[PDB]
Amino acid sequence: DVIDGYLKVQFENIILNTICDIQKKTSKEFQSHYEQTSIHDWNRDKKYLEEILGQKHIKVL
Amino acid sequence: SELVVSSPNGFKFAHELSLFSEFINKQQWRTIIEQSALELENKNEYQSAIEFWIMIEEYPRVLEIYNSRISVLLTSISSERDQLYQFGKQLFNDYQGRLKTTSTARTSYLAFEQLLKLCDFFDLYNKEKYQEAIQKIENLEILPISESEIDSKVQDYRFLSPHI
Amino acid sequence: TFTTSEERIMKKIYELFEEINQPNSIKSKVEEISNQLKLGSMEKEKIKY
Amino acid sequence: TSQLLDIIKIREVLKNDFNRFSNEFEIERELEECCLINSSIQLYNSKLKALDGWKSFINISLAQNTIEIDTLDESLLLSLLQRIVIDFSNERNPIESTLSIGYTILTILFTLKLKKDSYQLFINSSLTTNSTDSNVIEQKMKSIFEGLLQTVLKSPHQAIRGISYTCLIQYLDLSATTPTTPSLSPLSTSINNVVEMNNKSKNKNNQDKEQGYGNLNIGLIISKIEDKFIRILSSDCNSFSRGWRITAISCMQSILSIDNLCGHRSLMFLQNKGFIINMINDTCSKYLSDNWENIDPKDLHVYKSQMSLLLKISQQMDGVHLLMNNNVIGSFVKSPFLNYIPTDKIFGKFIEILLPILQLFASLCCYCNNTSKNNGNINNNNNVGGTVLIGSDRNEIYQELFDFLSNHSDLFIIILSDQSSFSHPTLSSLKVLKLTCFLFSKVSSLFFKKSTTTSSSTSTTSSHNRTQFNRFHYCLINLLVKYSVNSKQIIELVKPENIDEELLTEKIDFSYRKNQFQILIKETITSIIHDLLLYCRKVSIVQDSNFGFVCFNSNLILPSIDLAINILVDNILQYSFYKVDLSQCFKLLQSYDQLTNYQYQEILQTGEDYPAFGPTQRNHMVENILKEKIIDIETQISIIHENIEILLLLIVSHSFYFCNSLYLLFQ
Amino acid sequence: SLKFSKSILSTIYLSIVLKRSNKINNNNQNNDNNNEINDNNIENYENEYSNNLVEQFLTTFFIDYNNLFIV
Repeated sequence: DVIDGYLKVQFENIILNTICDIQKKTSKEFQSHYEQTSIHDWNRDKKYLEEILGQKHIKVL
Repeated sequence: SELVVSSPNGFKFAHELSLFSEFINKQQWRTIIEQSALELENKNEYQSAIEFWIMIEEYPRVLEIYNSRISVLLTSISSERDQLYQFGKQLFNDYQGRLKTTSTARTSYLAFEQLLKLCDFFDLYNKEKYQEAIQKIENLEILPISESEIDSKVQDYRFLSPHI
Repeated sequence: TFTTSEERIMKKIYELFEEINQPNSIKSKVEEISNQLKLGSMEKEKIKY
Repeated sequence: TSQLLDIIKIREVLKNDFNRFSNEFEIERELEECCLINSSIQLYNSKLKALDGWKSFINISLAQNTIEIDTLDESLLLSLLQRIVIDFSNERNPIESTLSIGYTILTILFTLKLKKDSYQLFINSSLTTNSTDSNVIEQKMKSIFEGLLQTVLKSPHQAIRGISYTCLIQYLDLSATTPTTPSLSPLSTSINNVVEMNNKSKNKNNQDKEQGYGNLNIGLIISKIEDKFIRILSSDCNSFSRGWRITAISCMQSILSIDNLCGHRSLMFLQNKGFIINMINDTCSKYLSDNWENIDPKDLHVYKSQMSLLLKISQQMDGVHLLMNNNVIGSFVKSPFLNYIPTDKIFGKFIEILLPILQLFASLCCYCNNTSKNNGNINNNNNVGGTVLIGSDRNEIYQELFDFLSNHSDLFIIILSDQSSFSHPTLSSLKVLKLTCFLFSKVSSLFFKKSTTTSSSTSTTSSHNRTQFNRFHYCLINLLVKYSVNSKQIIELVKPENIDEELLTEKIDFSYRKNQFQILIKETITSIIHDLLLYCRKVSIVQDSNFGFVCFNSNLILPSIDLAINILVDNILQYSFYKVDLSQCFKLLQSYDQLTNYQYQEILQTGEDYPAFGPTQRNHMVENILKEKIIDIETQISIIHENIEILLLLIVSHSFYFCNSLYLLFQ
Repeated sequence: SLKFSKSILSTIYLSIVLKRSNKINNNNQNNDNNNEINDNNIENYENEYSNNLVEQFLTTFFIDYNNLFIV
């Protein structure tokens, strides 16, 4: 359940595409935020071990 | 505060830290209670956090927490709902003098004294006491009983709390 | 009349004309390198060992 | 129908009730008035005929591509668009006439996007060094935007606002600039030399002004109208029927991508109207209740657009705060849908509803990292109390996610075993798995703590928490087996679910041959392996650098350390490949006007249409495809370097753990 | 218009010359003193602005349009 009749469909196609564009756009933005987050988490969680290894290295001397 | 919130006597120990006044001045003591109360909210220990906020007389936050956890639980048939409801009936018996005075949180007290009647209404609905349940929601003033009340209650609703 | 392929190859004949003839063209650059040559500016000094 | 006055019936009744008139010259004048009114009604009807002819003539002269889009003059099209946007703002419109103008505005904006996304706009006015001509182009574009906003502010008519919302989206997609080129980092430059700091202000003080002025002109239009425009739009986002509700919600997403330039005011205005919590409650009750199987597919697009607006909010610092200040995780986690164990006849509709929730929950983890720049330059009392996320707030977000994953444990065990009785995996089950492994990597440190805190009380609960931990741990470790070893077979077994993914299954990648779908699968698998290795690192190496749980056993049941060594070698090989492939993509970008017609087919892949495109069009399309594919590759190069460092750390920590564990048997 | 053009250029030449003498003096005094709202910000702002202005003035002179040397 549901010239000018073809123009109706072309205007509806343009509205549907304009709605699809943003949902694809917001999704590539989300992918880029996800990947920058795990890169930031790694370099944060890495440095925390560099500082703890300093806090173990000295203790043998 | 890590010590006080990890203590299996935490509230009693936090009160005992008010006596050690030569080691902890009352400003440091109040802020040990502030940090301990927040680090009980961070645990979902809403009752423990409320008794800590009561220990420093911060009655706005007591009403803010209580209304927030009881609204999210209001209709639920759960042990936390009934345990928090009897705790709320104690806060109504003994603390209502202090709670009914504050300049801030006045609407939070009106909401507290509406939620403690809505819990009593759902208590009777969930126990088939429908004639007593009707009388609990009538004596709550939040609904119209006649057509002649509708534009009043459609205005009164705009001055409730966002927990009702 | 034109065909779409004739319109399109006539476009490519114009596109390849302009790159050769505009002020920043191939023709200009091949006179500047020629000017820098006349004016000695590429004859770097011959150090000997 | 159109009504005219019956001059015959009127003249007969006026001659029957003649008794009202001083003489017949008055009757014949009341008939003159009726003949004049009929003449102006006839002219009104023919002006409306002529608009309906003119609109259908123009939209057919565009929507068939019968005029070559390169040749279509933007100076003419913007002068037409600026003219007709004025009448599209007139409160004395016909509805029919204002709609006929609106659909013609829409086609002109769409044809201008189809020019931008094939050719550079306005080239004839960068070939003039006239600062006047670009000023005239902004003044036309601005006169269109301030006009489309007037049609929203004035119109009561749903479809006239709806068309203006589609036109405002296309206008903001037109005005947004293409990405700048990536700034290559010469990593070896470590020694002493002094001078070339100070000249670096100048050139950014230009390009940041020149991108700045257009975005500040849009911001200095929105920030005059704000309190009325976002108020009308947030009303329409809940007051409109189905299809136009989606258009208003898409318009709100496009505005929130720009609200940073106002200062997060549209976002703050939505909370100052309860719109965020009201849209959360509108979402959970209607799409995440027990009747989710019965959701109408026309309004499943209303769900997807509502979720894409929550996803657009969580892409901002203040937006993560405002989603937790409406209990987003806890208010989705209470909803009946998440308790449902999926069964085969319905699995696709379950994934369509679960995937946007897992995107939103992954998005809330992202911002919680920027705390590290507190250089105390004291001077000035600008008491703007913006909530820098505290040591509480990332643990709050991670606790609602821990107790989510741990109450819904059997659903997450069925997701994390990947015991796929579906005889092909799909890319959307991998979209869900990429998000699930990321959440367990984020929450991993609470998974260690809530399974190791031995209180002197209920031994019956601490054993249970540790039994859930052991279940999740063996699933996450067996995924690290399945997705590394069978990696290549999985890329050869996955099928597309959509025509979008079939169109990635025909298309080749010029860097790789594979199809583009076999790369999007593979880079989703890079993502699954990366946060599984971050989970393993956060579970193998504890605070104080004590050892945690064993991810790999000693041998050269858990898997053995051969697995970490083979994953390290394959990541070292992939890191060597992508650096040759990046060293091809930057060479292509350094010679694009000198590539072979075969290399232009290898990059563009536009079928038997490939002949049609002009050189300037192909060169612009390849120059932006090469920008995208350099950013895709430099991103995967980071993720795979960090895999190599995580794997070296995992191999060394396990080797050290076993060597100490053996030494403690010889005293 | 050609008078006004000569008078701009003669005044720009004079400001660049004075700025070149001040930059020599301040470049001595910014070695010598470093080895044993603030109005300072105004001189620094006018010093970058009166570089970038002269730079934009010369690009807008040299980067069809007849180069003013032709005219």
